Amino acid sequence: AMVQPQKARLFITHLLLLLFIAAIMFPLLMVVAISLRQGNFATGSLIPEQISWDHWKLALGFSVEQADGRITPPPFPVLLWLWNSVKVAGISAIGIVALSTTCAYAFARMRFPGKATLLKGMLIFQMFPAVLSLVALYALFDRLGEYIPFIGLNTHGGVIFAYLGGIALHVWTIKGYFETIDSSLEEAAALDGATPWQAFRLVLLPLSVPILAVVFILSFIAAITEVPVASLLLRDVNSYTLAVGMQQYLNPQNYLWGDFAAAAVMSALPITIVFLLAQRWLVNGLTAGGVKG
Amino acid sequence: WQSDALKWSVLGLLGLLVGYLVVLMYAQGEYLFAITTLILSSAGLYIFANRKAYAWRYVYPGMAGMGLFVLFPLVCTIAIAFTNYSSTNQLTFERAQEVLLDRSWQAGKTYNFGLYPAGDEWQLALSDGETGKNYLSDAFKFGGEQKLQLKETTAQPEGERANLRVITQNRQALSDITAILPDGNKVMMSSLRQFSGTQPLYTLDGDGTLTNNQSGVKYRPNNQIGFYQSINWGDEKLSPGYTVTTGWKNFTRVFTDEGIQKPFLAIFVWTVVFSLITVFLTVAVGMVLACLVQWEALRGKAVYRVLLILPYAVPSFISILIFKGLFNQSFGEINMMLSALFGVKPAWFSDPTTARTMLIIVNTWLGYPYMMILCMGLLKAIPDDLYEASAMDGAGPFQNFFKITLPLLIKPLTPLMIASFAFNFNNFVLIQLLTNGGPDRLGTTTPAGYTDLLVNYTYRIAFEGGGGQDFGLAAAIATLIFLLVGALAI
Amino acid sequence: KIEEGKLVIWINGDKGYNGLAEVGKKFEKDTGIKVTVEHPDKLEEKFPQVAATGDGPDIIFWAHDRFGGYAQSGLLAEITPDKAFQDKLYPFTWDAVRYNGKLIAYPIAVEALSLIYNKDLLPNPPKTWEEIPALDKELKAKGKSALMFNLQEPYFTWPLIAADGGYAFKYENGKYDIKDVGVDNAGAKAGLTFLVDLIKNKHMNADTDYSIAEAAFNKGETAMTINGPWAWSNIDTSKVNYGVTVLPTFKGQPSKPFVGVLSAGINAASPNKELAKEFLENYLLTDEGLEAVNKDKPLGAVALKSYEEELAKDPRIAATMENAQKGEIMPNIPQMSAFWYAVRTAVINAASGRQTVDEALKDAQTRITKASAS
Amino acid sequence: ASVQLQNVTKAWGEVVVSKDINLDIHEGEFVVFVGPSGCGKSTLLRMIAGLETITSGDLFIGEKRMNDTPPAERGVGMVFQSYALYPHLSVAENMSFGLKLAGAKKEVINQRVNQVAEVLQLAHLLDRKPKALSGGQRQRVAIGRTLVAEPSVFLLDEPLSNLDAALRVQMRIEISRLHKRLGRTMIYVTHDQVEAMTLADKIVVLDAGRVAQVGKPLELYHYPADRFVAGFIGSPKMNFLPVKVTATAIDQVQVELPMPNRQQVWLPVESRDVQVGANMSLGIRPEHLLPSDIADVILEGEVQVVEQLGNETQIHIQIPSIRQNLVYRQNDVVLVEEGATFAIGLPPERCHLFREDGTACRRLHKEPGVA
Amino acid sequence: ASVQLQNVTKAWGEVVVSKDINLDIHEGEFVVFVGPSGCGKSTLLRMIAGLETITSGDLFIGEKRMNDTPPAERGVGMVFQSYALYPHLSVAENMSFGLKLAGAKKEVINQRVNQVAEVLQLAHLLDRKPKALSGGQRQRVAIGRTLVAEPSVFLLDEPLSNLDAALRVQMRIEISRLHKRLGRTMIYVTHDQVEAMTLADKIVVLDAGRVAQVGKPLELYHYPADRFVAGFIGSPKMNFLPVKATAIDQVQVELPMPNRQQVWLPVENMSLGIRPEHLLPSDIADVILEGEVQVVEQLGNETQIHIQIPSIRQNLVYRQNDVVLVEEGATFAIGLPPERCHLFREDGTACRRLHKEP
Ligand SMILES: CCCCCC/C=C/CCCCCCCCCC(=O)O[C@H](COC(=O)CCCCCCCCCCCCCCC)COP(=O)(O)OC[C@@H](O)CO
Ligand SMILES: Nc1ncnc2c1ncn2[C@@H]1O[C@H](COP(=O)(O)OP(=O)(O)NP(=O)(O)O)[C@@H](O)[C@H]1O
Ligand SMILES: Nc1ncnc2c1ncn2[C@@H]1O[C@H](COP(=O)(O)OP(=O)(O)NP(=O)(O)O)[C@@H](O)[C@H]1O
Ligand SMILES: OC[C@H]1O[C@H](O[C@H]2[C@H](O)[C@@H](O)[C@@H](O)O[C@@H]2CO)[C@H](O)[C@@H](O)[C@@H]1O
Ligand SMILES: [Mg+2]
Ligand SMILES: [Mg+2]
Repeated sequence: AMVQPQKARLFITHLLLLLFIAAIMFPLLMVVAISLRQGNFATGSLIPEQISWDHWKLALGFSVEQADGRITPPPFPVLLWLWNSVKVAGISAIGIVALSTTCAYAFARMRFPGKATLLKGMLIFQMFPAVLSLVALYALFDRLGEYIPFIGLNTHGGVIFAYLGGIALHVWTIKGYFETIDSSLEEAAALDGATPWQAFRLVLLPLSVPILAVVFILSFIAAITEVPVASLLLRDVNSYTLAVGMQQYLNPQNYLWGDFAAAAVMSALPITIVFLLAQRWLVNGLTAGGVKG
Repeated sequence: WQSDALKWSVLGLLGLLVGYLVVLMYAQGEYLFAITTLILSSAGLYIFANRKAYAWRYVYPGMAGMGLFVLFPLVCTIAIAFTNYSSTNQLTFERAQEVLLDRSWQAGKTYNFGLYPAGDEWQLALSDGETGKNYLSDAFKFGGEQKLQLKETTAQPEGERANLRVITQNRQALSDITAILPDGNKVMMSSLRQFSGTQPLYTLDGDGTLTNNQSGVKYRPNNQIGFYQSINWGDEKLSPGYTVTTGWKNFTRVFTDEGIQKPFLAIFVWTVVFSLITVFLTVAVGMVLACLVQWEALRGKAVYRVLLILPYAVPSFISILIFKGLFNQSFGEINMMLSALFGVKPAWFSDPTTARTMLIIVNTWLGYPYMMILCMGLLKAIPDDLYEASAMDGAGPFQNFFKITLPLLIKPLTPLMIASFAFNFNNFVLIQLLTNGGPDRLGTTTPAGYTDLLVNYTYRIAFEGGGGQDFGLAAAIATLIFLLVGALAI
Repeated sequence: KIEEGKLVIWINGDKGYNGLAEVGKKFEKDTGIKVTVEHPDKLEEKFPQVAATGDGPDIIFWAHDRFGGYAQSGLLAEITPDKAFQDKLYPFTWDAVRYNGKLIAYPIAVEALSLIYNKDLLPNPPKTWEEIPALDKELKAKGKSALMFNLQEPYFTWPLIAADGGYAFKYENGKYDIKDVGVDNAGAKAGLTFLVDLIKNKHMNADTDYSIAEAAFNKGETAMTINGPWAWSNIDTSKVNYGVTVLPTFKGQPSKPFVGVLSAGINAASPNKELAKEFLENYLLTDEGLEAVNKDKPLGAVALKSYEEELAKDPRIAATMENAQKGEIMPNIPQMSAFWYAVRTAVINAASGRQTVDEALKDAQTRITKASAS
Repeated sequence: ASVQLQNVTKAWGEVVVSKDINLDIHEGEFVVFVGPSGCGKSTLLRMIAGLETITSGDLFIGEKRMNDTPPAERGVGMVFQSYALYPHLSVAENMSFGLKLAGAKKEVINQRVNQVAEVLQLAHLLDRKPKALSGGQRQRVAIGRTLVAEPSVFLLDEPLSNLDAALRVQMRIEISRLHKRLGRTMIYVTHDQVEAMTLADKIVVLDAGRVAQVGKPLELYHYPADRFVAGFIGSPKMNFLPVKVTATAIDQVQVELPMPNRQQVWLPVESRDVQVGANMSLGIRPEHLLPSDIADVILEGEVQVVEQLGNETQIHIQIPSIRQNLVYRQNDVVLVEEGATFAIGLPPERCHLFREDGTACRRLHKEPGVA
Repeated sequence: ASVQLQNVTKAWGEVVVSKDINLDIHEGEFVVFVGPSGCGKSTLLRMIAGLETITSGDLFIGEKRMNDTPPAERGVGMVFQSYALYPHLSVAENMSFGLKLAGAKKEVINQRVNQVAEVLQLAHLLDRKPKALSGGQRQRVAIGRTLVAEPSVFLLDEPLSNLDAALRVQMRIEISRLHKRLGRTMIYVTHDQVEAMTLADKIVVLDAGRVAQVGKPLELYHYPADRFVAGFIGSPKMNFLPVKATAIDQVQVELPMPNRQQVWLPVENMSLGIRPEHLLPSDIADVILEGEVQVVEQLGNETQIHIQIPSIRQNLVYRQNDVVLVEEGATFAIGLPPERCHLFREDGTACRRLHKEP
């Protein structure tokens, strides 16, 4: 809608981006190289001298005919793991957004005793070194497990529940965005009769859509890639997340680099999709024409 | 709107589960889990009860999770610091006593046994390998503690030797049979193959002392160090060893030892500097990109947008190791390229400052998308007409950024930069994988390096350094470096 | 509370777990006792956390070094094999699995570094380390190079360092003297001085890691490397005509590589010690038993004399056993934690030119000895 | 519907924006607020609404003490000065948002929105979001959103400001009708002097957080209680000449115009607390100044400004011994240059007088249409 | 600086909002844009500004094409309709913002701000953020922001809407005081008649996209080109009556009322027009026009009377000076001056008035 200019500025940026991309893609193109290289080598040529498809076939389920004659079936259900990674991250993110968002609304629109104490308590208490945390978590889900079995050990429920602990930052993030939306939009709502919840859901959320997408994206990523907690809690191979599962490729003396790199690339895929979908929620000027001033 | 009485039925049925689950936890033995579950539900139901706690209805569901999976582990960590929980003292007292009470020593001879069906009754045979003498018992019934008298025999038993399957099925009933030789020796089943003179090494007294059946030494619980010790104390202590509360010993040890203190401050500088520079860089790189990508004149933006966040998509562990490959000093593609153009090989692992630089390049590489994704959403909150106003005040792209975009972003971004500082301050992993804290800080009694973070130099004392895996020390230090990053958040 | 009347086993994901399950399926066919084999991530760390509170597997398979830690924590039961049984295995493997001069696990397989070489580039591998510099120059003229191995991690460089007299901790007669450390003595010095000399004469590169050396050998860029049985299946895909042989001698005395004896330990909290004993002794540690696991994923050298005497028909395994017998058993004492960092950093300083050999080890020793004191 | 304010005070820390204000609005009474930009008109509305906190005093809507009631439960609707339209919903969705939260029928909602959108000439714009509207259309959207909601108390904050003259008329009549059809309380804030006059059953004047005067529209025009009020009602402003008292009668005051001739004039104006000699301020409106040819008291000067309005002409004159220009209004197009000598007649029966403290001397001449 | 549009058009997809418009605005000329809410005043003003794209047509500022030139380089400044203030910056900082960008002189700024802050009566508020201000206070901050910047071509969008009638006077004046002191071109959108009549050298009447007429203030008042212009300029609205023999230099019509009187009009199914201000009392004129009073509006300075004439569906609005005591229902008569009457064609165009006005 606005009139645009020198279009050398586009040209110079297009070039300074392309060079930036190449520089930051190069470490990743190295990984795709490893996943296509035959055998398991952490280092070789970018376009490998000896390219194999066996690593990607075993990740995708296909059986492999080796040199001596015997067919190698897939050792692991790499795909199922990826499906488990999605269910666990996805539901978890839905849960993180939902919790941090309602929590945020109260910190930003409501007033109650010890608001600054809790908000600064949240920021501080999450920044504690989580070193002996795993010794504590196991003890919780072991206990919890006999009372509610659905959220115990070896359950996807338990894993999701563990991740719903880290909202402190996200609360801060959504609290912030909320504050840049004009108050008088919710006042107008209130005078139309809307309860605080209705104001939150029908007026405020729809305008906070971009930051909610951000929180969802940041959760999803965190959870696809998370290893320690999930590796500690899940025990059945067919319940493993793709992160937890690819730990099998890592051993005392050697790594199965090829198999591992192929797994590492797949875990980038669900993120790429989710990130792409969240775009329809990342729009400018949602407040446009609301308030005069 | 639903029924008005429908809410009190939901509140009553929850006030049922709570109370039922509370009493059910009080039984068998889960008490700490009961005190904490009552207060949490009480608060939870009271908040949703009266229409005056409305604000807390939004905050409580969130805080519940935080208290449970953030505060609770933090408390546990602190709680452990007051104790000697470690590799050496890992078991509870009950568990360490239990382990010593399973310990047994070989006192008598060893006879390969067989089982023989005598009609519906059983018959036991033993075989003394050392004298070539054999022994056979009367027909007996299973179940319970009984004593079988064995007679010296030349004959074979009439029954056909029993399966390992049958031995295994009847193993329980078998383990209570005390077989007695003609010479008058107590012998019991040590394995599925043998009967022997195995007897417990220790026996529980009454006042709480363990005496040894083989040596004759008496041992007493020394609740200062957490071991059994000879007696008044002697000089021999027995393992396992149990966890005992040691007041302040692990907190003081960090203040006690000159040696673990020599490189402290010099490291503390690097950790703070390392963190600030990363925070500054990631935010700056992330913010510009975010601005560049939402700029509507650009025609590949949807592709650039995606490709830019990919460093965050591929799990960091493998990325970091690939960076270790590229930054190699003689081999490795970075110094291959830097040798053709420019014609210099930088000492990325050897030289302290270039390493510190490498580490920052890589940390920026891993972390820029995060800050970008944040600014991607955050930017959408700046109304368009603010830049229409700047157009009428004659502002360009650069002027827009510094007078409008950036000031509007700093206020929300602030707590996400403070947290980023806290995270990178404790960024144990990146260092360990890439440099291992190297190169060497020559002359450190307890080992340190120039790229070592404070948490790196620490967990090498608490987990390496040869003294087992002292968790009590690790928790003491963690509590201290939290209090420092607390007094740093000022 | 470990479930009574069944066997839960833990073993790492690169061992033949499907083969182990086949042996446990034979055990179930004979005893009625159902066996279950798991391979969880970081079981070496997961096990202590569970075995403390009376849980965890009935049997755990890990390298012996870690067991001296578990046993101290009171997590492993004291095993009781008769002389007849003990004679079935190589006697030195039993030395690895002792805590306080009391046997705590069953040795299964033997793992150690050998000398891998390209048969095409080098038909006759050198018996001596001193032959290397002379052997390198005549290879460099054909574009190639003699020897490439991981210089960055001291496990790989220790064979040469300890060939003359260097040692981790003095093994008196069944007990590691934690005060007596030998990385400072004339033996460890003579080894490292020779190592730096190879880099100085530019036969070796100071910043050569595992990943680089492996790639160099599989592409025929180097004539010989130092590597374990895990690396073989890589070289088999490359279709390189290669051989595995004994490590070269330094000053006439044999290279002393670290020995890693794979062991099976019984959980001290298991109500199945007898069942587990029987499974281990009479079902696994047999010619037939080890065959099932090795058929799945090769065990390398094994502790059972009889199967080892058969495996040795493949020259590669016979080299692995040969070096392990001539080498040094990895200390199962916690004091190794300090050793690893201090010696790694010592070689790093000596190879890069940051410190001379003499002081780099003298420093390293003061670190090991005083960490083992305080 | 009856909204009453007693000793109502609003402070922003140390800055006082409403001091001890007292009003009484009966049911079905149309009360119009006026006062200078930034005097506290909206602040009063936002306290009635419950979007600002009342520092001290009582607020009674429907004889209920509403100081601590939430906004929703007040029976109050407001056309915000800053519109505050939901920028994520169409014109329709905006206007129907109130009833969608009530248990309203879809046919009730659609019928009374299509009717109220037709009177505000918004028929065609019904699907647009506020972003795709003009300033005057957004304003009309705000007015509509409240008319649809039909509350017990209508609060309207400068609701007609951004409309053309011709439309500002058409809206005025529809609001005028709605007040007479519903018979419900409307508090209406405006700067437009014409609106204030036509729509108000009663007008309130504000002055830096103080109630200057309350009264009928003609009651303030003819009888300002002080100098400020006189200067605020009627555009153009009332002219002010500094005068001196020469004589006092109970029914009138004689004063002296500051010109060289020291002319004297008797004004039908109370002499209550007025001393001979003291300096007053003579007020006279531009409309009330007579042509020179037919007057007893003549004032002459030089023309500074001439503004040709079509219907009338406005002539600013500098008359010697007065700093301020005298603004004069004449029917029809008048042909006057800048610098021309101009004389205007000043009628004593239409002269206001104010004491040194600014307070008016009640005019005793009965002007037509005042109760 | 000189500014001119040439066959300029704007569309939202295929909804036409400005239709082939043509304007020549000379340098140092004050021009006001008038039109019904939602005709295209801001759209047009914004196209000059560079905030909105131009579909077809040519835009020239300072005799060079501007269609593809970014707003910040066109040499314009603007007071937005919606203020569009900077929320993070104080009153002082908002105003001084335009200067700080074009070569900040630290002293010259403080002085020019304080000077302009004084006339807008903002001086006592300079440290405030926009949130802590009134509607009109914010509007004046917006005005100030432009006047302190001193742009080549001023663009003002309804900048006196939320100001009180008294302060509105003071701002008109100070804008004239800036107009003659600078001699800089100003395009000024306004709904206020008095503001349009007093400020403008040229008035542009816009109507649903198109230019309805251009002229001098009085020129449009006395001589409107068509039906629309008459009923837009001058408030209250000009009355319209549907009329039906013609001379050489004048046109005669018949009134649609019961008596069916015929009257000659000095002009070039018709429509007759007469303003409320032009109508006379009863006994004075020859053409008498009587009906029933409908609405009486007491304005103080005047009385405005609505009259319904038999067989005439539309109300006749009459203005008379001073307070006139007349009530609803009463019978009222008014005089109709033929020389002060307008005539409009079936389509809309006006038959040029031949009577010469002052
Ligand atoms: C060490 C840092 C390295 C970062 C480099 C990242 C690598 C990518 C290469 C990019 C090189 C940048 C060159 C800039 C070229 C100008 C591009 C351009 O001309 O495009 C501009 C994009 O803006 C914009 O990123 C504004 C441009 C920002 C310029 C400022 C760059 C300096 C960085 C300092 C910022 C530090 C912030 C500190 C945080 C605490 C267009 O802006 P406008 O239309 O006015 O905005 C308004 C509209 O978008 C909204 O309606
Ligand atoms: N949040 C605030 N903090 C401090 N002062 C304020 C705040 N909001 C408004 N004010 C001041 O209070 C005074 C009255 O505000 P307000 O009631 O909005 O004025 P108003 O009478 O509505 N004038 P206008 O809207 O311009 O016709 C103004 O002078 C403001 O400067
Ligand atoms: N984004 C848009 N999409 C479609 N139509 C629009 C958009 N913006 C404005 N319009 C229409 O364009 C017409 C004229 O726009 P605009 O110039 O804002 O009116 P205006 O003459 O300024 N009237 P006002 O602001 O009420 O005094 C309006 O009737 C709008 O309906
Ligand atoms: O700061 C560099 C850092 O970035 C990323 O860490 C993020 C993390 O992913 C988020 O969930 C959150 O906790 O903030 C962190 C940074 O503040 C990388 O994952 C990490 O490797 C890198 O060091
Ligand atoms: Mg206001
Ligand atoms: Mg407009």
